[PDB]
Amino acid sequence: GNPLLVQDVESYDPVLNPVLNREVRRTGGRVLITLGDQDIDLSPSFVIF
Amino acid sequence: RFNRYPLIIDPSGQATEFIMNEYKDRKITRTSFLDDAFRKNLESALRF
Repeated sequence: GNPLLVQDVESYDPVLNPVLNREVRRTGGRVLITLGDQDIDLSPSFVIF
Repeated sequence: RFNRYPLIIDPSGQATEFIMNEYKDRKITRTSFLDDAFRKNLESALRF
């Protein structure tokens, strides 16, 4: 749940696509976003720049 | 107050009803050992 600031967008990493698209699963009370193969619980207090 | 995970023996089903009504604030998936959708449920519960 930390703010993230990543510079040098020109070498963009397309692993950030579900994060930017908010492709989120809400199974149960948890909040899930799947990047790559790992499934990561998504905290509400996350921002990226 | 268990340390090792319990094994409830209940022919009547009253213990099952009690534990479902008791741990209802959290999320319970009542699985079974012969259910095909058991390993996935166990892994989800273990992670969550």
